[PDB]
Amino acid sequence: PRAKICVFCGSSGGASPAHMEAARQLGRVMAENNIDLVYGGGTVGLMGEVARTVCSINGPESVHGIIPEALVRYERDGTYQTVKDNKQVVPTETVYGRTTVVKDMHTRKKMMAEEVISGGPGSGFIGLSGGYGTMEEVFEVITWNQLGIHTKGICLLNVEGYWDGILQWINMAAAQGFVQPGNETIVVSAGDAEGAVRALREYKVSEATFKLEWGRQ
Amino acid sequence: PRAKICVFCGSSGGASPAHMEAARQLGRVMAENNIDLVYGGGTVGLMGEVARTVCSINGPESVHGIIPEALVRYERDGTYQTVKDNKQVVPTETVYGRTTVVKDMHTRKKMMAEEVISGGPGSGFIGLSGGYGTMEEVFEVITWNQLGIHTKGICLLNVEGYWDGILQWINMAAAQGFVQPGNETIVVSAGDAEGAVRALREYKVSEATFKLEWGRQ
Ligand SMILES: O=P(O)(O)OC[C@H]1O[C@@H](O)[C@H](O)[C@@H]1O
Ligand SMILES: O=P(O)(O)OC[C@H]1O[C@@H](O)[C@H](O)[C@@H]1O
Repeated sequence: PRAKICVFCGSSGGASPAHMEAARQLGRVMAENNIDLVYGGGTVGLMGEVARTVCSINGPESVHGIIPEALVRYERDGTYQTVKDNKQVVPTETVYGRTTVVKDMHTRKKMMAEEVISGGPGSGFIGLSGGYGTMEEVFEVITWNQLGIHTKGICLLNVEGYWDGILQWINMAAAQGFVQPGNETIVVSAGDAEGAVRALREYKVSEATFKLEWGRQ
Repeated sequence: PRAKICVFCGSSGGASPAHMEAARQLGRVMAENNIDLVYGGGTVGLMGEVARTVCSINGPESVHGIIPEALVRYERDGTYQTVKDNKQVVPTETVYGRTTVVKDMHTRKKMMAEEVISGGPGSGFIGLSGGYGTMEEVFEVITWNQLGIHTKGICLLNVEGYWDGILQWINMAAAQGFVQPGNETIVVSAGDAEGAVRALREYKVSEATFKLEWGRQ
């Protein structure tokens, strides 16, 4: 079973080019380690960038985008050149990998989650630069890890201190005890693609609990 | 139709007592303005505190907690003294208001959301101090406002700069353009209960879009 990484990132490119560049780099690194890509479909923004790179290196089979019905096209144009049997028009499979269309956002998130959880070793979630959506997804899979629904790691790829505020809040929450001891390590951060992939590889859920309650066992 | 406020906050009390005190104050303020409370049920932490206060001032009818089946008790003890017809044991209704038990977390969030959306004027969501759950909920209803699923405001109640990191990240995201112009005002913040309630009252979704595209219309 190959390793799969779900990369939550923005639908927009971002002001500083370092975000797009980070998308490209993460793409290359994931592609070299034979890591298959799970992302929320589309051809725009950091998502489309990572998809484009990973697919460009390891072919369509290495990328699986999952798009809600509402974001589906019904005409062929530009980056959307591959048609489904139900006449749905979807991102060009040879450039952005395979694309599965689902009815709802809920089943979408659930499906990406599933595809990551069932993935091989080193599987996990990476949070690249994005807005409210990517954040919501990140904290969602965080909550799911917290509920013992999965055992995969979650790593924020910090481009020029973009996630600094969030790490800061995590610190504040662990300090005030709202994030219980042992849960602070659910999320890690990295400054580069290799760091993020390594983070997902070396992650073990029971690590923090081991540290906190082994001298206590 | 009365005004309903959903207050997302931690299941733990927090280190600094200012959090608990803030729960109490928000409770009092909401109760005085005849604002009915929607919260995720339970008797523990800031949630239980706000519930306890609001209910103590305006009776059980003013508080509606919504609890997943998994957090339900089946024996009577302490703060859980009221039994349902299906023998489920639930928070004492006279102290923590009414409690509706639902099967799943999804339908739970959906239901709280529904109860807020259908509420009167001044209805909205308040994010008091909490961990990964409250954050996930906040960014969730943010995403929903962003998707035009509701028109209610979202306000973070900032106790001693607890939400500072998050506001900071929002600033960074709006700066890098990941939070599109006009969406930065989806979430506001306040230093006190009155400020939060006033924020929810005076909120209008179309405010920012009005500002950005009226000289452009
Ligand atoms: O930049 P944001 O809005 O945070 O994320 C954009 C994408 O992130 C996905 O989850 C959404 O369903 C949307 O397609
Ligand atoms: O302190 P956190 O974990 O963020 O929030 C605790 C509560 O927040 C609710 O949404 C949960 O379902 C949980 O009952």
